[PDB]
Amino acid sequence: DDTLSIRADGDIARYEVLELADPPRLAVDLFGVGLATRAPRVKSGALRDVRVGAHADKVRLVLDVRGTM
Repeated sequence: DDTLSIRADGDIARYEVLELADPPRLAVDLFGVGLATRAPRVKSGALRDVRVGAHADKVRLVLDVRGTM
């Protein structure tokens, strides 16, 4: 209730975090990562929900929110 913690364990990482609105979202981009089946352990950290993808970079994690953070 005080705060939800999202933990990503790996060798890296360079990251960037930013916000989006309509709907309110928090987005993290991780570099030096290729998307993998372990991405599902990500379900632990939603966020109304969490979606993850990649575009020949660079993985993007998107957290829809239930309240301003």
